[PDB]
Amino acid sequence: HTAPCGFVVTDAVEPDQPIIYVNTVFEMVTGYRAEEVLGRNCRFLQCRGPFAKRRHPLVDSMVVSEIRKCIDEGIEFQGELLNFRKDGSPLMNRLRLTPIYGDDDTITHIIGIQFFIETDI
Amino acid sequence: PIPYPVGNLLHTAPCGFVVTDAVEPDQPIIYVNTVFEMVTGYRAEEVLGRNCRFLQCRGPFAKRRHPLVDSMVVSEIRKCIDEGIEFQGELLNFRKDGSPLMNRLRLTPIYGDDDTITHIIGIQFFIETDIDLGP
Ligand SMILES: Cc1cc2nc3c(=O)[nH]c(=O)nc-3n(C[C@H](O)[C@H](O)[C@H](O)COP(=O)(O)O)c2cc1C
Ligand SMILES: Cc1cc2nc3c(=O)[nH]c(=O)nc-3n(C[C@H](O)[C@H](O)[C@H](O)COP(=O)(O)O)c2cc1C
Repeated sequence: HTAPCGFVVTDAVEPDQPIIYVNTVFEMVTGYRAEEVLGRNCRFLQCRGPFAKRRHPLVDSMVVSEIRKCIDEGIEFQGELLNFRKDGSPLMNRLRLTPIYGDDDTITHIIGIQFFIETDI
Repeated sequence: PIPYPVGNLLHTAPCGFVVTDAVEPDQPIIYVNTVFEMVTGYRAEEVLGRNCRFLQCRGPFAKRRHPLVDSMVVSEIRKCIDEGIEFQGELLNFRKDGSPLMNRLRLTPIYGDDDTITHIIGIQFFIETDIDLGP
């Protein structure tokens, strides 16, 4: 009786798309809790757990770039990206980004939909 | 150690979420979140397996879309879905109790393997409206 995917909402107004909301699937799958992720950028998912301070090299920088262009140009994104759980275990993340236009025909929010796939060592 | 519960900030969820199955006929709902349940007044078990268009009816005992919801917007939505593209717009909906809801709806398709659409995601921002069908 559960969502098939993670949901993430960021604030497109504040600098660098802070997370204002994640759903329970996001929390259960990634091992992070809403409280520790709120206010941060989603790119911590590309670092191998919370004590890796650099993007992991197997994270496809071409896709990360496309994601950046898409957010900046206020358009849709779909792609796939290595991410990692809080415990460092890898995760394939089939990600969809979609902007929300507000009253001013301005982007207020971005929705991320995460269809997580499974593992390897 | 003692576990840490999931979902401590549901009450901070800014929008409804709906997921439909794009493969079954007529986009049946396979999931709705708790903001949807709370705002629309319809609870998950009653809406699963149906098409979202029931929200255009004034409550649960009206079979057809209310004449006040924009037939032009409804049409653009249909087009967008069937054309496998995204949609954003504003639609009159109704809570279970019959009261007007203004639904700022964004629809995005989820392509699977096969570069074929497996799901559509609906994000509902319920905004303010002056629409008021009197007492
Ligand atoms: C709503 C939203 C959800 C996102 N979800 C993810 C995610 O689940 N995994 C991920 O690796 N990046 C995700 N991102 C992307 C990063 O936050 C960031 O935009 C990306 O790493 C490119 O930016 P950068 O080059 O500054 O790192 C998301 C972005 C937004 C706006
Ligand atoms: C994922 C998804 C979510 C939807 N959410 C809503 C909604 O919240 N309110 C609404 O009035 N229609 C919603 N719809 C639209 C209707 O289900 C339907 O597509 C629309 O009325 C146009 O088609 P029709 O003229 O055949 O009814 C949603 C559609 C999809 C695919």
